[PDB]
Amino acid sequence: AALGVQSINWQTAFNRQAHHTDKFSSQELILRRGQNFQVLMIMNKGLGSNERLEFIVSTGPYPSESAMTKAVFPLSNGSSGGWSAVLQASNGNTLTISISSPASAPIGRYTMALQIFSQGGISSVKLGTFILLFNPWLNVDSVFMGNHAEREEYVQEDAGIIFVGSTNRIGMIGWNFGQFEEDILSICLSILDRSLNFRRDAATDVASRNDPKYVGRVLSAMINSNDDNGVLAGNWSGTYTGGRDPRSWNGSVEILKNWKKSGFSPVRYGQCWVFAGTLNTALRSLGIPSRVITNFNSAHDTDRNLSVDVYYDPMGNPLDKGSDSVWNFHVWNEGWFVRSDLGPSYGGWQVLDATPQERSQGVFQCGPASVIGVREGDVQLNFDMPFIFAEVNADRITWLYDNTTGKQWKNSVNSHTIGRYISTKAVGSNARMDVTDKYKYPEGSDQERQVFQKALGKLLETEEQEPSIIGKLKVAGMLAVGKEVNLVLLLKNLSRDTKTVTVNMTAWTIIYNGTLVHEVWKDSATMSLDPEEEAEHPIKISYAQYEKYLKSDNMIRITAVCKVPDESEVVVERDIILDNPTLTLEVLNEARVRKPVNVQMLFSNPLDEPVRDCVLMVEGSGLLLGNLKIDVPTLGPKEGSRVRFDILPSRSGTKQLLADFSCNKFPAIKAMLSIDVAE
Amino acid sequence: NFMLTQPHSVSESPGKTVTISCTRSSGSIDSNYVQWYQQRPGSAPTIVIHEDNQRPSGVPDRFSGSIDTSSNSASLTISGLKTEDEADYYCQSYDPSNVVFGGGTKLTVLGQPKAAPSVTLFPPSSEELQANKATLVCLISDFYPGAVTVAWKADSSPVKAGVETTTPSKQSNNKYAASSYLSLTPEQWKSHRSYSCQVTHEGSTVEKTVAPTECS
Amino acid sequence: EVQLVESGGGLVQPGRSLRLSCTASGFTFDDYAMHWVRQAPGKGLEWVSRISWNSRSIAYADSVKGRFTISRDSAKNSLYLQMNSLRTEDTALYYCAKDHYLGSDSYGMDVWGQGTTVTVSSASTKGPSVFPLAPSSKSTSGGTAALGCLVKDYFPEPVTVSWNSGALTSGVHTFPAVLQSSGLYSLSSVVTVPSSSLGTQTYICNVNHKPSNTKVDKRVEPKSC
Ligand SMILES: [Ca+2]
Ligand SMILES: [Ca+2]
Ligand SMILES: [Ca+2]
Ligand SMILES: [Cl-]
Repeated sequence: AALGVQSINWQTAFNRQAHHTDKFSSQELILRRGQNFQVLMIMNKGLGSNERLEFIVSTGPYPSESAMTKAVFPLSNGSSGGWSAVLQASNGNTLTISISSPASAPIGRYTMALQIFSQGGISSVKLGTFILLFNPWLNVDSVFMGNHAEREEYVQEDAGIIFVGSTNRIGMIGWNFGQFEEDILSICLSILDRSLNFRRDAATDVASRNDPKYVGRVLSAMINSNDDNGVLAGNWSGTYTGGRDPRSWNGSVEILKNWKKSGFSPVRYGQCWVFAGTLNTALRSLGIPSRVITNFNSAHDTDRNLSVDVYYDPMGNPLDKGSDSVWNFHVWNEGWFVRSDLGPSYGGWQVLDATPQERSQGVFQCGPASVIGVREGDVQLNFDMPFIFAEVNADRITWLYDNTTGKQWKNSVNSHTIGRYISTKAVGSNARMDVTDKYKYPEGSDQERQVFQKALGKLLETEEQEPSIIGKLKVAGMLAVGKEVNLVLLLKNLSRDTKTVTVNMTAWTIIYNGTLVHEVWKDSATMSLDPEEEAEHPIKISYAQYEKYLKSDNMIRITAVCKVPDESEVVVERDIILDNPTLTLEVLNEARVRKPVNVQMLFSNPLDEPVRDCVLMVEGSGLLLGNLKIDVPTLGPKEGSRVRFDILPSRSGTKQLLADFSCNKFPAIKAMLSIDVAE
Repeated sequence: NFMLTQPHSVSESPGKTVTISCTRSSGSIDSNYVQWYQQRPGSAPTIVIHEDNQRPSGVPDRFSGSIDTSSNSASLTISGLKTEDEADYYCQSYDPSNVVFGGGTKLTVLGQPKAAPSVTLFPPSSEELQANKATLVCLISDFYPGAVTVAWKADSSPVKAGVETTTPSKQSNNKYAASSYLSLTPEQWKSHRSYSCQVTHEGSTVEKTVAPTECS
Repeated sequence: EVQLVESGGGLVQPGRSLRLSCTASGFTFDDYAMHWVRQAPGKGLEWVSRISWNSRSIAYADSVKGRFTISRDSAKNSLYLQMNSLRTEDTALYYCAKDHYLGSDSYGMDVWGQGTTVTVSSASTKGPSVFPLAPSSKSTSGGTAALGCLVKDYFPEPVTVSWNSGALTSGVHTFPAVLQSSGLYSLSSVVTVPSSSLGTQTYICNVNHKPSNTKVDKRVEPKSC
């Protein structure tokens, strides 16, 4: 015949193992750019000497050789930059062929065809398709990450930890990233095919998928619903009718599947750690090494001056006033790549944030921002550095406002409080790794103030005597939903005179971002104090008082505004978090791959009332497929539930089982169990 | 829009495994989640699979769902069949507007010998023709499992308008029977060379034929 | 547990209107989309309509679009279906169904009510006309012959049929009825007998329709030609 191809062997399993893509649950050939793969191609005869083959690869709807979304390359003896195919051996009619892409190739799905020149004729045959990802193993790839252990954490690990809580009590939730789970890589690639950029100009978008800066910024937009019907619809209202309480999610898997299967319609509802977990999945799936960051006391600066305003009334109510805010924490991501746009001192970790806060070039997106650049205060560099710098290091101004007079006055400036205990999961363990010193110079240093002035640069008060009165709120005993709250306010008089202190106190339930929900308690007190006398004032809030307005955040904001005659107010502030009841998971046998293992959940109702509508949701990559739901019967007061269920480990290694227990009185109780799966 | 096509019926013996397929006519089966439902006679449907392959609380682990991209189909698989699994089963999916159900599959758990239907096709009676009407009556008896499909032909061509078919029900002897009717005008009856009733049972077809020139 | 209770079903004439109601309890009503699905007797499930959790997105089957309107009411935890311009084809059991999905626009029916029955017909009470299904000319003796009665155009159900006043029971089968597009029911009854009996044993079906207070006898004769 004319020379024609009979069959192709992609040697998928071998190539996937060599390309570090073997973990994805998928049949497809998944490869990493800049790295060869070997195929065997069986022809109808041996190659004639007036015969030639060309490979053609293309990605996207408008492939172009000049944009590098199409390449045409001969089967040669040599590699010549770009894409190449080397005939490694002929044996009969079988060709052993090593194909390789350039390190600068666009990521995504590709088609491969073969063009045959034979007997003066030209024929073309589609060979197959493959997925090409970024290559953090390859020294010349922009996403290169040289350390083995760190690549394992930041690319290959599908279970993680996100720090939450407050500066008074840092806690953690597990998160199932689940980048290897069925359809997740495919869904993450679909994200790119649905952005506003792709819809506007697919040819340019696809060509730009060689750039982790670009893919990273696209994902920061597309993970939020705003503008583009992307993945997650945000809600910080405390009312989650029509969707899941943001705290009930345990991973990215069901979110991404629910988006796709609904016809790419937003999933309801997310808060910041939910956006971050989901963005983390997408980054790791596409091969940008990434991790999740939590910033405590995180500032939302809306007017680009690196200062945020918080307001109280003289009766000690927090006020919702001014666009700016301070969150108990905010979660975002870092991606690992060089910054060809900024230069060599600014590569490494880059902030990316899918939480819709500020528009950037018209669109709710954020980053990439060099972490190094933020610490040095080079806030003129792309992208979104003013906003990010304020999040970790705004100054905070406390104001009194009295709407009866219309007067506002400045109480205090606090230049140390924003940006604390910036945290990420340690490599290879669940320890908390503090990265504040990467984002800022130390609080209290000359450097920190110098950098603040520099940053400010790029984008009358009378100081009174030191207050006579100092105060602080302290917790007495346990904080637990169902139990009363006991606090002490401690005041001390440092002046030389006796002082009479008038104290106005409130407690407000809040969302973790500072959204005020409802007042649940308020008192006033008057305390006469001798020079140097310290005194206490007990504060008691019953279950009945908070039960109706406490949200899944379990947060109460307590405030004491203290005043003596002829001195400015002192504001004493404490946010508390109440513990959920204990929820435990245990495995009753050792976990071995492919063998069922019985798990046990224990939960005790601490209330004197029954709990109803009890649901256990469980998931964990490598331990079960998808999300198990178990209806649990109504629990009488002080009664315990014991629920047993099987799981079926599918991979060996250290895996993470997550559970959410929800009922009418306790939304979103969380449990996590590390499970060692043996071969 | 799309359709979901299921087999009319399936059967297997107690303790064996059976599979019911659900093929999507256009668009990808994995674009949207698939559910399965069981329906017993006299009762509302109950859900047995949701989200392609998840099992509700209370459903035995003998029930499983799957998706097969290559055939653009979903499947419900029941292992260790018990006599109580005999029921109708429906698949369901959706697009961003509309909900689509499969046409249903009767699952028989085999408890007696398979038995081919006996078919009798009656032409219109002279009494009916004298009342200016015409009904062809195809009576189907003595079969098992209790599932058939009925196709009518005018000459050698399909006809569905004016057909009504009963769902099979048990006879005294514990086999099944069914009926089907073709309503015609006397003019249509007298005009055609012949009409046929074709009954397909367990992949085999029985046909019977009547002509207006036979009772002459 | 979730309970859904439909009501408002009944007999009604083509072109008139009917309103169905469904009361929901045992879950947070406003969290979920709700559906109507219908099933004609002995047939398949046909989705009718969906309404979103917040009532802002509604969809209809093509077969009902323009004629039916879905709605819901939060304070009464209820779903409704206003059905106008009814047709005999709208005859079905109408089920209320809670959607499975929380927080996404996918659709599935996690809980179904027992349904409310809707019969659409212009018919008045009417006794049947009975026609013979005469045994084949080609009665191979040393074999069997089927013969029957066609019991046509009655309303409402049911009809019962006996043969030879209950003297003939062996081989008898009386089929379920069909509802015709006219709004009237028909059924058939068949008996299998020895071919050698046809010349000498008389065969009469006795049809009883209690709603019309009619009993109708029909003699079923072998065909001459
Ligand atoms: Ca968006
Ligand atoms: Ca500001
Ligand atoms: Ca600072
Ligand atoms: Cl606390």
